[PDB]
This record gives sequence, structure tokens and C-alpha cells, in this order.
Amino acid sequence: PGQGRNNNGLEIGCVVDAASGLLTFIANGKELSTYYQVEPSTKLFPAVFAQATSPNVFQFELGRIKNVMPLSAGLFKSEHKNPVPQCPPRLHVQFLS
Amino acid sequence: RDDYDFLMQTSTYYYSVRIFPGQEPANVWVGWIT
Amino acid sequence: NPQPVDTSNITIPEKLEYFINKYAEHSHDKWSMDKLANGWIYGEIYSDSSKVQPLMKPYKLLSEKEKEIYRWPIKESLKTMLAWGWRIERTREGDSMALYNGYSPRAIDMSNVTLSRDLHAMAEMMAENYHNIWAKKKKMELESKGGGNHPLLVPYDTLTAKEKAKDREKAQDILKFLQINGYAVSRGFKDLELDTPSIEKRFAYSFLQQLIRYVDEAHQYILE
Repeated sequence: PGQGRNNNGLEIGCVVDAASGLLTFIANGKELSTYYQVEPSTKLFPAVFAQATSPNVFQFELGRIKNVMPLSAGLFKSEHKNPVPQCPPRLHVQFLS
Repeated sequence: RDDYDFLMQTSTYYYSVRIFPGQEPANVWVGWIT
Repeated sequence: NPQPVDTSNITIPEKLEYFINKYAEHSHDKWSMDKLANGWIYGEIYSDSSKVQPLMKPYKLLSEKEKEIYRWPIKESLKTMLAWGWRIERTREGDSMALYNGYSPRAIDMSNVTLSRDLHAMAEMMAENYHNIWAKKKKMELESKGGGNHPLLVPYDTLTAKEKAKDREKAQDILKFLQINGYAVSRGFKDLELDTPSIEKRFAYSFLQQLIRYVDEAHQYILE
């Protein structure tokens, strides 16, 4: 759309269908055209590549949208049926070194 | 209101990334890696 | 002796009129921020004791003379930047932006927007120029009153960070909004040719040539 990020930071939403392997992305509440289909048993790590043009770069948000499970519910086995989003201490940001 | 039964039978998971205003979006990539 | 580069002769291009309007809107918007934060309220009657002011109508609803106070400093800033020759270019992104193109105002946060090294140098130069403008007005007032040397009349270089704060923030935020709008601003002058292989322009060559001339002159003086 343009000019929709200066007012409020842009939000890409990543949804993964573990039952079908369909990777689709939504940005600013509208689905993007690009989609990825992965093969079964694929282990996918959330990842962000960024070159910093600011003191603050980005922010991992672990919320949920309508009709979708939070990320912790898929990451952890004990939280498989817990709609409340969670960020347990095991989860942490890693970087290539 | 989200359907509680759909949330229990579903396998779709979500996370989002906020690029703070002032950071160039062309320099930021979001998605999944193996 | 303060001399800003005179901008009366130079005129703004018509293509930058979109930016002029948009930054006038953004300045009105930050003014709405401070107005609402202080607690003034919208009302057709303008009272200072009642703490009410009608200028919470949007920028389009503002009067033409009301818009003057905003785009005026904008006009001087741009004519100052252009009188220095700094070529301002206009990217495809803003072209998409122009093609794209109960009062709840909301500004654009410039906290994370950042400039480059060279852009910082340019912002510092335009900032000191604005400060010399203020210096000329203060000095005309000063020997209009005869005396009263103002403490901040010292050069911009002599100024301190706290004194430089508001000048610097203005001179930077204008460039920040220019960048986020997408205008391409760079240096005005361009190199014509550097005669790098020229041995002459090496300092040693000129030094030794001058030494040769001096030694030969001294030789003639001792011969006579």
C-alpha cells in the first residue's frame, strides 16, 4: 500500500500449516502472493535476516490471529492445547556466527 | 470470537515480526529456515 | 559576521510542492501533539485564559493564511538547501506514493530514522546556517537596542550541545521526513577531474620546486 509503515511499524504475519506443509505470509492484514509448500517432516525455524538502519531493528511477536494456534502451542508438547500465547525461557534468539 | 473447537482441531501456527519505523524494510527479510 | 546564503533570488521547483504540503501537514500534526498534550481544546473562539484554540481542524481545513506560518520556514529551509546547490532527486517510490494519493492526529516517529555520515555533515551545515540566520536577527535587534550582548552570539562551533539541541533537531528532522517521503538528496557539486597522475600536485614536487627557485635566487644574490 505504501506509507502504511511510517505511522506504525509494518507487521509480516507468518502462518504455517503443519498438516499440509503450506507456508503463507500475511502483511498488514492482507495475504501476500508468495507461498511455499514444503515436504513432510520438515523442521522449520522462525528466522529474520536484517541489516540495521536504526538503533532498533525488529521485534519477534509471538501472538496469534483468528483461527490460528500460537507458536508456543506447536513448539512445546505440553502447550499443545493452550490458546494463550507463551514465551518459555527455552525459546531465545540465535544468530549466525 | 475464535472457534474453540477449531483451535483444538487445527494445526496452523502463527508468529509475527514488527519492523520498527525508521528501519528500512528492504533490508529486512522474514520467514522460515531449516 | 553572520552571512547565510541569500535565497531571495532562487525559487523552489514546483515538483517539491507535494513535499512542502506534506511537511506543513506534519508540522501542524506535531503542533497538535503538543497542543493536546498541554490540554488546549478545539473551539471556534480563540481564548488564552480559557485555553481554547480553533486550530485543531485538520491541515486541509486550516485557512490559507494559517498555512503560511508552516510552509514559510519550510520555504526558507528548502531554498537554503537548494541555494547550496544540493541536487534533490525524486525516487520511483515517492512516485508510487503520489500515484496512491473527531480529529485524531498522529505523527510519524523519527526516533529510529537515521542519517548517514555525509547526511550528518549536510545537516550540521544547514543547522549552522539556520543558527547564523537567527544570529543576524538577534544582532540587528542587539545594535538596534545599542547593547545587551546575548550570551549565545558565539559561533556555532563555540556553541554547546544543549544550545545546539533545538537547531540540530530541526535541521535533522526535516531531512528525516525528506528521506521517509523518499526524496533523494545528495551533494550539490560534482568532481570535474582529479589529475592524480600529475607529479606536480604532489606536495613534495611543489615544495622542491620552491626550494629550487629559492636556492637559485640565493645563488644569484651571492653572485652579485
